[PDB]
Amino acid sequence: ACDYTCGSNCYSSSDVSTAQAAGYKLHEDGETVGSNSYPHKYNNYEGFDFSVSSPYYEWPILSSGDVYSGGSPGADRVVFNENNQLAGSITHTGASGNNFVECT
Ligand SMILES: Nc1nc2c(ncn2[C@@H]2O[C@H](CO)[C@@H](O)[C@H]2OP(=O)(O)O)c(=O)[nH]1
Ligand SMILES: [Ca+2]
Repeated sequence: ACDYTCGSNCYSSSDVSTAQAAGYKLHEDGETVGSNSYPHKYNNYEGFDFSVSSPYYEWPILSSGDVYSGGSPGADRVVFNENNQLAGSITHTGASGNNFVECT
């Protein structure tokens, strides 16, 4: 079973932690990869009720299992704060426009 179901995609905590660990390293180092400059600040326009505190940063989590290193970011993202705490997994899949919804 999936710990997080992003529409069609299936993720386990292991996928979540591994992807977060890559986004936080880049964040701490002040570097970014890809056209959308990842990772970047997640303003939370949606107004999700995260249990960890801001600021939040979003980073692509991939269905392939590979860690994001450029190219298409897909539709899924892991949101984590300054302390390297996971806020949750979200996705563009099932949401209008460029909005997000949390993963099942
Ligand atoms: N929907 C949404 N987009 C955000 C948020 N914070 C930053 N963004 C960025 O704002 C722009 C319009 O949604 C996009 O560039 C999006 O980045 P991503 O597309 O990389 O998620 C947020 O909280 N919600
Ligand atoms: Ca997996």
